[PDB]
Amino acid sequence: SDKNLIETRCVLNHHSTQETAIGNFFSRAGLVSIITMPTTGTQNTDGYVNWDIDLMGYAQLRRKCELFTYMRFDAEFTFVVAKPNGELVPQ
Amino acid sequence: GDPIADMLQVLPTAANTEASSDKNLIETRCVLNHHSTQETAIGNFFSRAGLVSIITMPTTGTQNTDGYVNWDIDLMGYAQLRRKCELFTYMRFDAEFTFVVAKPNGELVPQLLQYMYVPPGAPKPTSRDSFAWQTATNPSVFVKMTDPPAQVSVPFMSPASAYQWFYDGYPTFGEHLQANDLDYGQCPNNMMGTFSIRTVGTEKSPHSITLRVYMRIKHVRAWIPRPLRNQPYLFKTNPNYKGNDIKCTSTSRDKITTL
Amino acid sequence: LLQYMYVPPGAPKPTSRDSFAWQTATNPSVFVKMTDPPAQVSVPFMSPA
Amino acid sequence: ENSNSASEGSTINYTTINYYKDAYAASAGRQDAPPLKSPSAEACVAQLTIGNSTITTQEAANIVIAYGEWPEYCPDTDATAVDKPTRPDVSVNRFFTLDTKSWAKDSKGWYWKFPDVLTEVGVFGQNAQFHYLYRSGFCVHVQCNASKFHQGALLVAVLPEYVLGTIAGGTGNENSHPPYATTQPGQVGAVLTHPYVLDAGIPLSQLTVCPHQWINLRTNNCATIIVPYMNTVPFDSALNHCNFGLLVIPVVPLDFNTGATSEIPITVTIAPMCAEFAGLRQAVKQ
Amino acid sequence: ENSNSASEGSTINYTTINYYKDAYAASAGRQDAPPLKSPSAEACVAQLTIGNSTITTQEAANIVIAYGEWPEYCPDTDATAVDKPTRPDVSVNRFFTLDTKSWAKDSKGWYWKFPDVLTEVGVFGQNAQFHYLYRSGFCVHVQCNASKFHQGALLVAVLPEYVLGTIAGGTGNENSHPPYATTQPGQVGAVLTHPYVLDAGIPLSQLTVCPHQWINLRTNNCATIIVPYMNTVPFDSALNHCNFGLLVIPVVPLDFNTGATSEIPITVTIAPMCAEFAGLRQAVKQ
Amino acid sequence: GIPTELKPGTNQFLTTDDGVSAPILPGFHPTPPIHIPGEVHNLLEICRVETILEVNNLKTNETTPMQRLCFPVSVQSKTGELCAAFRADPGRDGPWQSTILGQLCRYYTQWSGSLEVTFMFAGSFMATGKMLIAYTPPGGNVPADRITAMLGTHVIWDFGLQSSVTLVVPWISNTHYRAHARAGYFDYYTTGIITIWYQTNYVVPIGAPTTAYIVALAAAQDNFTMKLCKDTEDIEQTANIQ
Amino acid sequence: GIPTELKPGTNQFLTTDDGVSAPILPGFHPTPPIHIPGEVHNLLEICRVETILEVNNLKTNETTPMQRLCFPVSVQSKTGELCAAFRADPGRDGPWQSTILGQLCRYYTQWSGSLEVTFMFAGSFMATGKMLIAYTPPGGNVPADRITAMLGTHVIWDFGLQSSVTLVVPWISNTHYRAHARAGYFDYYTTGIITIWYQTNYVVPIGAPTTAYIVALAAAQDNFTMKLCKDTEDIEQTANIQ
Amino acid sequence: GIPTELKPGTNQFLTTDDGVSAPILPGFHPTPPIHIPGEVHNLLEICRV
Amino acid sequence: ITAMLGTHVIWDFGLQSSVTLVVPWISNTHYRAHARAGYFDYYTTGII
Ligand SMILES: CCCCCCCCCCCCCCCCCC(=O)O
Ligand SMILES: CCCCCCCCCCCCCCCCCC(=O)O
Ligand SMILES: [Cl-]
Ligand SMILES: [Cl-]
Ligand SMILES: [Cl-]
Ligand SMILES: [Cl-]
Ligand SMILES: [K+]
Repeated sequence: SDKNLIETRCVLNHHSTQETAIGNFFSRAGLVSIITMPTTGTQNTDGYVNWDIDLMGYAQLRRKCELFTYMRFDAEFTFVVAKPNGELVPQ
Repeated sequence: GDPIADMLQVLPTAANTEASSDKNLIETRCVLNHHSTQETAIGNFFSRAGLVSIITMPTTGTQNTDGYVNWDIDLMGYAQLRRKCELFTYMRFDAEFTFVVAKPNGELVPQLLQYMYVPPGAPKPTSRDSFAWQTATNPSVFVKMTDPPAQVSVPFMSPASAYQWFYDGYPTFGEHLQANDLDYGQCPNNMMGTFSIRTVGTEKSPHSITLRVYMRIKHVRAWIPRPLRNQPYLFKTNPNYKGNDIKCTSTSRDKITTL
Repeated sequence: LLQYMYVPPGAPKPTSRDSFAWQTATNPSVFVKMTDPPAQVSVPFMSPA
Repeated sequence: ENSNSASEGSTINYTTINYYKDAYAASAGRQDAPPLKSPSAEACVAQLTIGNSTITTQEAANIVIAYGEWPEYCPDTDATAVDKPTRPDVSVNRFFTLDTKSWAKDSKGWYWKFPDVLTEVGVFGQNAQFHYLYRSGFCVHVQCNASKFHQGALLVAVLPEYVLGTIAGGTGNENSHPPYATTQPGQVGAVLTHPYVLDAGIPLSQLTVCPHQWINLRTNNCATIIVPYMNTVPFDSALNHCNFGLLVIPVVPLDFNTGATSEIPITVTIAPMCAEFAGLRQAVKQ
Repeated sequence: ENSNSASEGSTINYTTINYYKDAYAASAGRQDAPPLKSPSAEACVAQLTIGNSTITTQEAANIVIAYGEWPEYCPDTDATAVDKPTRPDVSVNRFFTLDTKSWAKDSKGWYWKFPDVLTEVGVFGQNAQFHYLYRSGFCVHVQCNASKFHQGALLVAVLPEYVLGTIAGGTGNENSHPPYATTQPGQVGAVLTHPYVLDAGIPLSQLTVCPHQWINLRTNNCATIIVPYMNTVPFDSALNHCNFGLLVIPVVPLDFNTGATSEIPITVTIAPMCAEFAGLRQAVKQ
Repeated sequence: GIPTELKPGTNQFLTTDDGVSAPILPGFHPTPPIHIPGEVHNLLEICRVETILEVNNLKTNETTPMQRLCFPVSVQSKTGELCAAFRADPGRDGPWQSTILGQLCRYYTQWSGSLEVTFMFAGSFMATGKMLIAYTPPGGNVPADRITAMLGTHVIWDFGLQSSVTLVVPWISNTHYRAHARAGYFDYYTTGIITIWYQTNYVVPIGAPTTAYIVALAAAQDNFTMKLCKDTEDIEQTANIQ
Repeated sequence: GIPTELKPGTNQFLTTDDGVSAPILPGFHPTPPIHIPGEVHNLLEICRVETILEVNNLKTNETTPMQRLCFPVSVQSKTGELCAAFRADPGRDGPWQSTILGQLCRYYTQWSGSLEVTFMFAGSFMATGKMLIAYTPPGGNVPADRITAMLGTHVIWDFGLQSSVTLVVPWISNTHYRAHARAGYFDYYTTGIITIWYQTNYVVPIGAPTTAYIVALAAAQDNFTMKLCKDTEDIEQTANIQ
Repeated sequence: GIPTELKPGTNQFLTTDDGVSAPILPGFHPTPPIHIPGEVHNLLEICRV
Repeated sequence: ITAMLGTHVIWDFGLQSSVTLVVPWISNTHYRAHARAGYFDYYTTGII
């Protein structure tokens, strides 16, 4: 429509639209849960936790998903575990 | 009908010598020269990983003692790779970044880390716990210091057709008063954003961490050769040199008639 | 963590654990841990002869 | 596989290895007159006429075509801005002569920046100021006459993206920067303070790796270099960015016996070639 | 390989990698008027007649077809309930006019929920109450007359799954919830308390990304939107679930000079299209 | 076994790595998909839909945010007046932030293409007049007056005759793509400026309001694309979401 | 899973290893390339371009470095005088260091091929004379006099008639390649010596300078190649680059 | 990734193992061989002298 | 620097003893009456 309100030249535009395909927009792993099992304290101090699966607790992934009303997909879950300061032990 | 009339330079092997430019000023023999020119292809010259950054997260001191660092991506802080790149004016390439991490003395401990690429305009982490580490869109790498060095491929990301080591101009219009001369030579098309790193934990890690980043140029194209740097580098963003000690490009001797 | 660097004739040699030569922007280097299996590389026939 | 490699779109074919859907993740692999030696017009009284102006040289084997490429308008495949450009032609692609410099026995050398030299000259200047986007090549002609008893040699070269540096306070401790009048001196050009390092920490001795020509007084009195547009973008601001610098440096100092004419000038005459502009609005000087 | 990928059954073909017997274990791979710009009836005195009722518009290029899809009965390939549905036709697919709203210079805006608006109206209402399962599309017609001296602009939009939120006690500390009369106000509709965020923490400024039409008093006096059935299931309860909300918001406030008629009403007339019901039993109101 | 050598990258978890993972449920088949209206495949489809621009984004109306959705036009006593001005950078802070184009732009680092700004006059049928809408490419600041603004790309709109007009902001850039402009070096990527001036005057007969409003909407044209997916600055998390 | 055995080399990071790495941005497409003049594919293209040789590399002119770029020739009172001498080793410390050929040579361990040294006389048109330029293959030191130097490869140049002459230093070596020569065992690789002598005399009429200068340039011929890429000695880093 | 299982022998360095190793110099080409009298291919040639 | 904006030729009298400047016919009218001070200056050809 440029070539409608202004005089235009010819531009052989080969800029790709692939990166905005919803698959590339969404297929990036994002944080959806942080579960803790401390040894001291008043919660989950017994070495086990039952976490009700609810993926709406972290703003970034939530807002992207909420751009749509309905979404159908498979999901890859990755479990990054460590002690509270990031150290790893043979557990 | 018309009212107005006015309206490859280097081949795979070295040139042979034919029996009688040598064979022009002297008598020559025939030499079937099959010496290869491949090793001087720019790809082989450049596709060797070199140090481009050393990031530290000490536990004691007055800098980056909070277990996270936002490193503004600027690859001109190490002389070797810089001089090679500056042999050209423009270069286009993909890059392989390798992250060699250890404690200050080279020892390794079981420590989990996160490296996140924060493109220009993405929110930067402001603490070890910032929401930005959720990394729902930015690419992140979680790796242990005991794992082999992390490694990823970064594509050619400039808004322009090539990165440019020399930009003779200013990024914007305006008066260019003395107070803003730092602007001179600043090309935003090379500004790739931030590289953010943290120890993964809400509690502070007891380990001082040193990260050495290596970059290997690949799928490279280069344009416009230029004279090679002959003065020590002083700053990352300009070609300033020490005026009181201008180095001669060649070593000296006593007389032009004796070796 | 260790670094092994091949310094061909004429390349500047490291003069300390921190020398600029360890930047290894052109020379080939191998970074390996003492707990990793032995490092291993192929070196071609390099003589001028 | 996505064809998103940095080498995608080049004439050279590489054999690489890949395990991912993105081409740039692949290994570097292996591949499978001269443009840099300042090609003469022939390798690729004479009179070059352009617009309403004519200069007079002698031979076509004496005209250097930088990087072996003749100036051209931006092709549609490389263009990005969508408005129709204005190509004023004869009013801008013609010869403009700048202030003459005086060559002395102790002169250091001079430089001019392009297109800065003409942003305030003629119809070219006006177009450069009225439009955001500019683009063009240049025919650079340097003139210097002297007698058969004078001697000296000027190296005339075109250095793309000629970024200047400072002496860093002499000691190297001061991160000072070249001021505006030094980076874009305009029509009058500027003088080099350390020609040996081109005021930029690089050797004058290697400047011949750039398009150039010598003006050796005993053989010639002029140098002509044709320069194509060079940049990482197809059009750019004529005000904010200088695509290249012209360097005229006396590598062999001027000399002559007392009594021979001592006023030996150097004159620069330049003609934009294929100049085009886009992104029209009000006139902006800087 | 088991064909159990989430993308199985779509028109787009992806090239993925897999090492397991289940297709969903595979990598995402790579792929290998406009439905969203509110397509007019043409892009896909006038009179729309349905059942024993007729409204009068002007142009077919003035009727929006939401997402470019005309209402239809559920196809056998998508159906799951096995009983034969009842499709009463003319007794339910006809125009029903709700209570009229009064547009004032300071009105915030209104919303209605579908099919809630008609669950107690006519034969449609009865069928909605006697059956567990319901399904249909709708022709939504909003009317507003004013003189050539009045001014104002209403944005009339259809927001599928219009979930309302609360002000969380003002401070944001209270996890309060909208009461039943607010989520399903029935025939009379309800008023927005914070139209700027649609009483749901999302911008009214982007509501045009949904099927909509403007009623700009100086140009038109009515808006007509045809809405297809939208849900993640082929049939659903007309009582427990509202498939979409109708929003009528004065983005440009009503204005006129003193003495001009100040009683400017807004009337909503809607017709179920292709309404069908299943799972018959006794009448249930909620 | 087969001779192998582990390479750098081993054991790392790269969030954007598109690999294969072991399926937790053998022989599982999902509920089949049913037809649902409104499927989208590429975010560009959304970027091409016009949404409202908060041109009237004043500090003084933050507490009555609805007023940000339209701006005033009225009878002028002095000719050639400036009615409104704003930058044309889609991903920059300001009026474009309220559009869905602007918000999706923030999930990417770079963009390219022509944009469209539609102005809808919502005064009375009896009000008439002409405005000059200009797009000034990069170079200076807001044109000081109409006779300067008219030197750039522009359209003259008669809102008496047509209630809506569309100004096309053609892609005029040095680079093929622009990173999002902002103060500092990145101003190198600014798109330019949009200004709307009175060409004649807003005129009315007796009996009609002397002030009316215009709603401005923006969207991308078909040649618009985005590049280098990234996280947005427009959503944060300072506390737990409960 | 498939039986495998990890081999030595596992987990190591070899800087020159040309492998594949996970791409951080799925579906990303770069700004297309546009045509740019001056693309180079092989460093040899640069090695063949002549650059200035600092033959006059004296300790006494380090503070006026420009004087290193040319050397003097003048009226002689004694015949057969030596005008200048220097080694022909392209990668060795000395005159060749100022050439781009010399600097690129330093990024490699070995070289092979013929070289070219061009001499440009920049005296007046009225000055004339002949010089004998010789290339002495390995064996001794700088020839003691012209009658000894003329026994080697040489060209007689009349700078009156032609301002420039090119001396070809043909590849004359025992080995197919030479590592860079330097004092000690590596002198085994020396290329030899270049000397320029007065064949007749530098002569001028009354009115012209009795001293003039010659600029010497060097480049590689088409049969020149380099081998075994390595880091150069000509750039270091003693402190942070800020 | 592809399912694999490390077997006994993993990480060991067997001196007579004839494997492949990463080349330290990409694109490197050796000095060509020239004819030299006296090449031998098998030690038995010497045992027969 | 002002004169060079017009029609011009650069002459090297060292290399060539004679040069010819062409004064091309550039006029509004097809013919010119002879110019002189006053209204007839309308017909002036210009300056060399
Ligand atoms: C063997 C360990 C694997 C267990 C991984 C956890 C699996 C959790 C179920 C995955 C459900 C994904 C769909 C989420 C839909 C969003 C629901 C919501 O949060 O509102
Ligand atoms: C997931 C972790 C990956 C992050 C790696 C860091 C990525 C940094 C961006 C790469 C940009 C390469 C181009 C550099 C151009 C030179 C710019 C300059 O320094 O002037
Ligand atoms: Cl976290
Ligand atoms: Cl180091
Ligand atoms: Cl300085
Ligand atoms: Cl509420
Ligand atoms: K050959």
